[PDB]
Amino acid sequence: IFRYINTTLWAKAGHFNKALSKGAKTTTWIWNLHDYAHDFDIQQRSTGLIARKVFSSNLAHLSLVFFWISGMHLHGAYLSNYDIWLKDPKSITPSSHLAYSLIGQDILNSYTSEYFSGITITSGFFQLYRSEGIITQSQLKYACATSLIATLICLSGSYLHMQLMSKFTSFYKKFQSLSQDHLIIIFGSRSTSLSAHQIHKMLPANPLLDSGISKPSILQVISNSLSYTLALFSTNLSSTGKLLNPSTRSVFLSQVAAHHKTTGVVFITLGLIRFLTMYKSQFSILTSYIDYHIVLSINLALIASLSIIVADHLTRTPIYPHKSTSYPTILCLSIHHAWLSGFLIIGSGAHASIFNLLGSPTSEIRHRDPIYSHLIWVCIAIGLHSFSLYCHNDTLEALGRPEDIFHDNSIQLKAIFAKQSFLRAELQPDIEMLDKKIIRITQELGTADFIVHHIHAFTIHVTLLILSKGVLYARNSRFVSDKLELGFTYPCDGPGRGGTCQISPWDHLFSAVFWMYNCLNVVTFHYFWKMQSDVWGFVSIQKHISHYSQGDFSVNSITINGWLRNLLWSEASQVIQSYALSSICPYGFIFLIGHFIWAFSLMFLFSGRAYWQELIESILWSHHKLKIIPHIQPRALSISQGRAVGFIHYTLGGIGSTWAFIISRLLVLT
Amino acid sequence: LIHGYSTLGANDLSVQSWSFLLTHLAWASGFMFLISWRGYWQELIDIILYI
Amino acid sequence: REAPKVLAGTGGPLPESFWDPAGFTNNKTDEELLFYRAAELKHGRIAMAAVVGWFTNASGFHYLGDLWLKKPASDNPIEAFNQLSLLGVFQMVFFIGCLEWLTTVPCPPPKDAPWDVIGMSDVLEEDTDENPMAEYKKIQMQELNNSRLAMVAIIGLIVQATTTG
Amino acid sequence: KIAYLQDIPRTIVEKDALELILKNTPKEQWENPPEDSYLYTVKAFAEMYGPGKATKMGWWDYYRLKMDMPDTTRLSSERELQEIEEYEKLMMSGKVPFAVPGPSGYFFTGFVTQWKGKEPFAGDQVITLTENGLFAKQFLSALAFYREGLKPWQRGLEIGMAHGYFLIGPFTSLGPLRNTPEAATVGLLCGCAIVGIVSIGGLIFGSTIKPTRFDKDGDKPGAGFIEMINWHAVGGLGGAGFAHALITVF
Amino acid sequence: SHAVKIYDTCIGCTLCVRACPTDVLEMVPASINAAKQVASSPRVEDCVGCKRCETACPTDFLSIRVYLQDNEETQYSLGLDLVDWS
Amino acid sequence: VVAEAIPRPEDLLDSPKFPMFEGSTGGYMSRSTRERHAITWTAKGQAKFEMPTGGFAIMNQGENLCYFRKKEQCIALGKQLRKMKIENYKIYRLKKDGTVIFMHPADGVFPEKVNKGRVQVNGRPFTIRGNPQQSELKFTKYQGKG
Ligand code: CLA
Ligand code: CLA
Ligand code: CLA
Ligand SMILES: CC1=C(/C=C/C(C)=C/C=C/C(C)=C/C=C/C=C(C)/C=C/C=C(C)/C=C/C2=C(C)CCCC2(C)C)C(C)(C)CCC1
Ligand code: SF4
Repeated sequence: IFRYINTTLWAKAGHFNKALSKGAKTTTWIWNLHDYAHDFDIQQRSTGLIARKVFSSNLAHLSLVFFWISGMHLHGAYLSNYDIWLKDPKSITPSSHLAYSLIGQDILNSYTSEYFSGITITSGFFQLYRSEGIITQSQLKYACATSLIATLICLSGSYLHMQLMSKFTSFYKKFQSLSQDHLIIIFGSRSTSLSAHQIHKMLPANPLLDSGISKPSILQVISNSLSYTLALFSTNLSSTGKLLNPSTRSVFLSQVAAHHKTTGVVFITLGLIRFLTMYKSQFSILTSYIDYHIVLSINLALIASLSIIVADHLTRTPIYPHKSTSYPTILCLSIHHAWLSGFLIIGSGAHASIFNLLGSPTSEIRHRDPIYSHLIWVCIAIGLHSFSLYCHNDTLEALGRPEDIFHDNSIQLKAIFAKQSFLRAELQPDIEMLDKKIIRITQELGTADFIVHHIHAFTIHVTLLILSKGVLYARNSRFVSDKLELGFTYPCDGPGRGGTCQISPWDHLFSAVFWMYNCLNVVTFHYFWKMQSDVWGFVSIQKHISHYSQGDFSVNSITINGWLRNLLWSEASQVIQSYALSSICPYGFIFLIGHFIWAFSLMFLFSGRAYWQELIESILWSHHKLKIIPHIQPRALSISQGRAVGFIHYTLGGIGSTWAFIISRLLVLT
Repeated sequence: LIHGYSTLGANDLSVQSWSFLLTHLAWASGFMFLISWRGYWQELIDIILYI
Repeated sequence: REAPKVLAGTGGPLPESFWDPAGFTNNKTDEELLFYRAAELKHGRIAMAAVVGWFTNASGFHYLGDLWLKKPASDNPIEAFNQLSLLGVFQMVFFIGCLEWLTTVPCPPPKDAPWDVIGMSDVLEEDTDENPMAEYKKIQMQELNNSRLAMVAIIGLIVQATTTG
Repeated sequence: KIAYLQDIPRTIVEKDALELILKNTPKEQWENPPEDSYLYTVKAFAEMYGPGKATKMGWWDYYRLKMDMPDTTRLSSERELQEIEEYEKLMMSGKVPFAVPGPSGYFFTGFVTQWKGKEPFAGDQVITLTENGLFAKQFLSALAFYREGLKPWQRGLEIGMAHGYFLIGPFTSLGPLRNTPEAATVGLLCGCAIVGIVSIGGLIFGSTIKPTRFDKDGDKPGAGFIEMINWHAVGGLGGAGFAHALITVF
Repeated sequence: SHAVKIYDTCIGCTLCVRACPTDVLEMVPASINAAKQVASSPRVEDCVGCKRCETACPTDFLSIRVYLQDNEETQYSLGLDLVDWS
Repeated sequence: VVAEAIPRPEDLLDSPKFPMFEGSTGGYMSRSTRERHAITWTAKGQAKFEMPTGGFAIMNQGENLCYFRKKEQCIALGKQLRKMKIENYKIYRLKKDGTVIFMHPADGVFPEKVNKGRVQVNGRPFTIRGNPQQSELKFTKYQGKG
């Protein structure tokens, strides 16, 4: 069985694809080898190998994630100031990340504690550890050990399943079994397990810390043995979320444990219900969507939506102790999950297109013109409406006519449904604050919030237009009637019919990545400006609030010039003037590098490969002149690869620019 | 330049700031004519013409 | 039954129980029975919207009427009708008058199915044999049974409001 | 009958599960199951293990076999197979089980709208409720542009009255002079200007495209359209003036 | 309409004919190659211009050359579907 | 070769030759186009195929007939049929007046198969580099068309 696991193919690069068997005649062979590496569908051998590869690769990636978790745990146990952060979280910035004293890189470590200098981490791992009752270094040691053991176990399982599974293997196709066991045993039987963990280790510990005994009598009280504290020790009646814990500025962990217990019960009951529930309508979906790419797209869309829900729920539904006051942590936790939501949504669209090209589509593709046409009209309507309210405000403010602009002190567009959406939270008529820092105050939504929400809707709709147009017009179109034979990813069909560049679903993803990036850059900026202007900030003992941006949002965000001046210029002073400043030197440098990479992408985005091919031939003349012949013949990047490289550099550079801009400012202000 | 027109009054640089933003919009608007190529839009125009 | 067969299998507690415990349909002609159904569905369709409108107004959502009266109108829908500005009521009557005119004279429903105000009969099948469709009779039951419930429900709301608050 | 489907031990697969497999699998595939089909594994094992063959297996081999066979719940029942066999029949017959999009999904309305039009290969004749229903057809036909028996000037007058009456509002309110004591004569002038501009556009259209669907027999081509556009301009003036008169008086 | 020209270097592959999506090309008998056949383009009025024929041609430089003429486009050379020019 | 009597698609509603196809919005746009292309073929079994205008279809055991706006769609369907070993398919262009023009297997033999009586149209008797320089033919019959 395992005697066929041989290294003889390690030296034979490109073995998996039969199109690469001719050998590396040109440099295009290298890029094709890298491109087809994970494309198990088109690789050689039967369908059973596809299942084995997919499952074992999933296990290998799971081992990789476990290794990353183990690295974070070891950094927290042996390369961090988590001790002093535990003792005083409101005066110590989290830091489990040092820099070596080479090339003066020592300037990157900054004062986080009197005994520690390092890079302020914004992953929120310290708050997670405190919410996980991790106090001693031994606990982090054993967490790291368990994560390393999990890495080894998952790696070994990925190794084994390449030969345990065979041609007869069918457990992956049993979707009823997968859904039932997943749902019940994981969402139900593991949620209650975490509820048990919290009830037996957090409530014995986190109340002890909040009770002021950071000593906890060392292990005499902290090491469990506290069955005289009661599970609902400090619920204080009320409703979950209406009253926060005054000490840690978060929801009481007893309520979180009850939530996990009840959610596990609900999931178990739903698994029991699924024995007899509503069906026979999603049944066409049931039979037509049993394929790798469709389920991958469905899961990607679902996980991305969950990621955006997490992004919006991690900030002003504070669960973690001492996390609402840690403003850089809140900002990072929102924005990182926002970006992941966007990226995984785009991936869902791509794999929907791939499923359409490999499998057979459903009924909705036959009236695709009305669908992707009313989508076009709605995109045009909300683009010519949302953005232009900004253009109108801008023009009339430049003209000196502020009474004719869309503002609160002018023609005002009230957010009617949001203002009547006091259902969410429904907190008492005041704010909450822990230590000179605002925990959460209700965002008073006005005209600017209305306009920016419509901008969000417009960008979302345009990205969805690109994605659905790629998906629905994958097999064929009025433009080209045999797009199915062209495959999933192709540069074009030729300069004929006026020009057929970028008709493939791959190119539709290529444009959709740009539009998703543009969509949630505005989301990032809206969050980053709104929180600073209207939520975060200092306090005055006379109940007066001094925010970080001093309420710039409601008065400046009504015009594009307001965004340019009060957000991208005034709030970029921290990152731009960050040279020789200990903590924020890398952020200024990375700001510069992000600008460089973003501009560098334009060389690939704007140019075609024929010019570069001719230039490469001109250079190859000089190489052949001096008897330097590369027998792997130099070829310029393929059209699809040029577009991919351009998109990757564009998004990476822009994301790095925002990343530095937000993080350096929040680190300086805090 | 950015302080030209704001929610505090206007200067004689208001035209300069407005043209600054307009030229930024013009510069970014030409990105789609350079990055996005014909076939996508031809399909889009076919859909609009269908409407 | 003969003529009541045109509205057969569409009422009663169970779908195929011609209730009529007053003889209101016997001796009546086919067109009269169809016209009686057209009255029933029209009452029920309005009753369904009436009940929904009652609840979205008795809970505190009377925006057009709070923004027109410049004050939060009373939650009691009967009392909120009085507070609603007379311009609003007259426009409300006119809009329904235009709709009632539109359906009757310019775009009349057929005479065999006088309740097809949207006119699905020209694209509907209603007589095929597929299971994942042709359940149009079932959805006719859900419209009628829900609407009949809404008719007695909205009267209960009005009677109780006008009497026991 | 087929050799390997007879006397198959219950331990390899149960009787009811095997019958469910045979029902789900198309009849032509029983003799030689394809590959990666549960019936293929059933054949590849029932021809090795049975009464006259190897009657025992290693525990791990039997464990792997039990995870290659169906678990009696992942197979469609008779009613589900009927659902598919009839849904596909509807779809191929040119009829669509009518569904309406909802909150990320669609509700089936339990209606069979015949989908393909009179010209089955025509893309724009696929009949929908909003364009080919009785109400939609009679509403479109009764519009001023389509109403039977209307002289071209009558269509123009009606359309113009509608446009002129409506166009006053966006200017007299939220306009540059919305707060001035007049604030409505400005709106009247702007609405009349919009009516005139669109009428000029219609005249351009009638002098360039020259639609001939309103011309009476033996007339200058496009004369009906030009008359309609001129009377649209007149009706726009009238409707704008009437809206302004109502605003000022009331 | 474009201009599709066939040159003497043709070796009778028939690949260009098979790759054409609008039946512009055809095989005619000849005596200038071992295959005794060369391509021809009798119906370039139907040539959309996809240049698949050029992709399929294996001669050192294409024996079939498609010259794009954008100021010449007809309804067939544009692949018009929603609109008729006849 | 004898051209068939392909009637105008607006006058052949409900024909027995039409394959069972789902029908989509991708079909030819009536009310704006009058030039239609028709492809006919004879099959042996009701094998499912894919329409060039979206949606799938099932052939008839006997004659088949389909209408399309563009010749490209007809040729795509012809290649799809020929992959299923279905020869003897003919593609016609229908003029607005109803004139039937026989297009694809023009001489009855597919263009990839050599047939006598054909002549190399648009043939040039030299290598592609043998074309004259554009600069040489200025203001002649071949001003920008060397
Ligand atoms: C800032 C640059 C910019 C701008 C303005 C646009 C604008 C647009 N893109 Mg686009 N795009 C860009 C960059 C840009 N793109 C880049 C860099 C890419 C990367 C490839 C793309 C990729 C892309 C794709 C892939 C798609 C779009 C789409 C759209 C359209 C949808 C939005 C809409 O209709 O709003 C309206 C347009 C506006 C510009 C809003 C403002 C309008 C002004 C302010 C009001 C009117 C002015 C007034 C009348 C003055 C008159 C003119 C004067 C001479 C008198 C729109 C035309 C989508 C589309 O067309 O679908 C509908 C689509 O599919 N874009
Ligand atoms: C669970 C997630 C998941 C999974 C399993 C897959 C799986 C697959 N995808 Mg996919 N995809 C995903 C998410 C996912 N994708 C997302 C989120 C997107 C949106 C961006 C896409 C977009 C996408 C496209 C457009 C295509 C695929 C393709 C494929 C297939 C082959 C991939 C391959 O060989 O690439 C090999 C792997 C690589 C080339 C990785 C190279 C590294 C990337 C490109 C750059 C990342 C830069 C890095 C983040 C920053 C560097 C740090 C810097 C500081 C230096 C395979 C089925 C391809 C296909 O043919 O499908 C059949 C294809 O054309 N996917
Ligand atoms: C506008 C009122 C209205 C009308 C015109 C109809 C009409 C019809 N119903 Mg009907 N129905 C209604 C309301 C109405 N329904 C309500 C509210 C209910 C719920 C109890 C029902 C329950 C019902 C069943 C269960 C069945 C019908 C059936 C029928 C059809 C047979 C004719 C018939 O029963 O008498 C038509 C004439 C009338 C209904 C006269 C209206 C009532 C008179 C005026 C006296 C009622 C006054 C009342 C006592 C006082 C008002 C206040 C009250 C709420 C307390 C016919 C199409 C049968 C059918 O078609 O099945 C195949 C059948 O089986 N109906
Ligand atoms: C919102 C709504 C809607 C819509 C509506 C509409 C669309 C309306 C319109 C309306 C309109 C749009 C109206 C109009 C009217 C008009 C008028 C009423 C006019 C009149 C005029 C006149 C009367 C004139 C006269 C004259 C002339 C003709 C000339 C000379 C002078 C004079 C003045 C004498 C719907 C249903 C969708 C739904 C919901 C609700
Ligand atoms: S592909 Fe080129 S070489 Fe081959 S037959 Fe066609 S024109 Fe001649």
